[PDB]
Amino acid sequence: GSSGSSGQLSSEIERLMSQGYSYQDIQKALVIAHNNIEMAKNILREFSGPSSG
Amino acid sequence: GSSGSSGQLSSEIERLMSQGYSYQDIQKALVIAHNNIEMAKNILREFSGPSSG
Repeated sequence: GSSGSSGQLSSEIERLMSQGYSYQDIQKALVIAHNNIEMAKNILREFSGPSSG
Repeated sequence: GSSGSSGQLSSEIERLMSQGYSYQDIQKALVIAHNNIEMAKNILREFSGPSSG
């Protein structure tokens, strides 16, 4: 969903820490997503997120 | 490491079950990896695998 401004991804890594994901895992997700933050966020949200409830 | 042949992907879902990844985990990774089995295998290998050890 349209972030609006763009230029860096550093700001989104911080938003992910707020969710509870650790910096190591956030980077590993980005790595495996070929730097794609949108894609990497989906990974974290499905695996590192509550896969129940 | 190139597989050799192509025609199915289920052939790899079956191998991931052996590693201990659940049927759901395998699918969730494929969905987010845009059906890329290699990329999906990497997700499992850095998140569903031993983070430390």
